[PDB]
Amino acid sequence: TKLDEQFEKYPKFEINKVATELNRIIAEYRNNRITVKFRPGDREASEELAN
Amino acid sequence: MATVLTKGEIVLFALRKFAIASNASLTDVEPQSIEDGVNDLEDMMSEWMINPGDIGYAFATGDEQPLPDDESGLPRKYKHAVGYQLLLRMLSDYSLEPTPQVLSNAQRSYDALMTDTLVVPSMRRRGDFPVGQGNKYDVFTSDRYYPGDL
Repeated sequence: TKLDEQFEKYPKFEINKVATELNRIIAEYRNNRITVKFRPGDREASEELAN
Repeated sequence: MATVLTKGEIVLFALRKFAIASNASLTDVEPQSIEDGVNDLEDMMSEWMINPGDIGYAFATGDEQPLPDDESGLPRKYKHAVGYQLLLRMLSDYSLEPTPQVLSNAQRSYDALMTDTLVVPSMRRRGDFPVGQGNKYDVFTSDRYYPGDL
């Protein structure tokens, strides 16, 4: 507001409290990362193929 | 302004409002009561530069003397307030006391004058008070913490 011919602005404090659970979730994945597997089948040579 | 208030018109108003010199009570008017009234008005206006504050009165430049024909410089919206205050101050010259209705009128006019010169100074922030991260003191503005001075 003007406040006697000035432009003082409202104080806007920021206390970030929504990031803790997000960090917990991200740490959960970075601990156990998981990737592709390529399971074999029922055949004479599928084991070596999967390897 | 509309018709321009002179210093003599204000004292004539005060003299008329208590039936001392007017054409609609009995008769008559005196020349010394005019100089006394104008000097009283000048001293009142000098004093009013403190409590009610300046309202635009035009003082005499250099010594000379006020004179009733000089232009007062006041807006016409103030003449009742000024006249009633002057009448209250100069009643005791003639050994008279005001009636309650006159006091009520004087108070109402004074209140109207007071309403038109308010300020309400609207105190500011201090100077050691932080300004939050929410308004980006680094890039958009500068100087985290309010100036609180100027």
